[PDB]
Amino acid sequence: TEPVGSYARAERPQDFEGFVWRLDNDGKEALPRNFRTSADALRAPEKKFHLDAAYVPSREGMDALHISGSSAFTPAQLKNVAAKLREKTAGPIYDVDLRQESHGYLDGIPVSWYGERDWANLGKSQHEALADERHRLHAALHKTVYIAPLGKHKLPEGGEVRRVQKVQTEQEVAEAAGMRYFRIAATDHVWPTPENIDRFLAFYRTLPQDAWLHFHCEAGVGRTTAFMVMTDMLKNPSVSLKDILYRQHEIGGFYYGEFPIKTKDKDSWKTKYYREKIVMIEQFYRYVQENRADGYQTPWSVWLKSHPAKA
Repeated sequence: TEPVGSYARAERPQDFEGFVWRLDNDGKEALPRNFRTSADALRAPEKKFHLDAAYVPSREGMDALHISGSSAFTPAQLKNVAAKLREKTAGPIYDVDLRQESHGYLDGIPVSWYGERDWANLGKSQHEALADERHRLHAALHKTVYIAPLGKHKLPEGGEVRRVQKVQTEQEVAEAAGMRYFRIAATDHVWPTPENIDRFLAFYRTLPQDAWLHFHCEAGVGRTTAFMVMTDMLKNPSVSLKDILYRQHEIGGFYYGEFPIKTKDKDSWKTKYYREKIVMIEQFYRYVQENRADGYQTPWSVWLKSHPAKA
């Protein structure tokens, strides 16, 4: 049995092998889905979270946060994102890729290698995960591929088949958009790992004071809000858990505080990861508070080890 913060280690990777090239985006809209900025207005909280619609959260720090989120995108969409952001900042803009799934671009069509629940790379090390990705992205060249969108049973639905003539890496699409690139291989519906967060902490500490971080995952909800929240915590350790949590939800992200977890029969397996996320995000706030003074010297992983959370 796993200790809270590590429930995912109990799953069997061999049971979620990639099987299809998922279409990550149709490139129909000029912008990717769920695009938002810390420079945006708060909106009423969504019902599903049962929050207090009359509580006005604090904005201390938001203006200097220089953070944003979004779903996967097409090469064109990335340029439109980079253009909206160049209107709000002048510093270096970072495309912060949070996907452990192997994704890239086939003929410019953004795709990811999809296994049930999106765990085709479950258990792999970041190095391994990126090794799988270079490899099958190269193997797609000059070959016939079936790429498609998932309907709802999360199984393919239409799509198209073509012979691949161009193959690209997310990093290369970013460099074409004028953005810098940084990858943190995080598994899809779970609390990021100690490895993931240690890696984000080290990169965060070397950032130019004026860097702008653009986070994105597959749909741009869970993993991206998780990192947007830790960057909020990390950079405004002064403001309360409540405000940060209400804050990141009211500009279009997920609510990471406790709420009543409701799932479809198909998704019952998600419940524990929703509860585990609630516990770890408060433990991370606790870590921000107890090392903020110190030199965030001690990495999250060494601290987590001697300050375990409880379920």
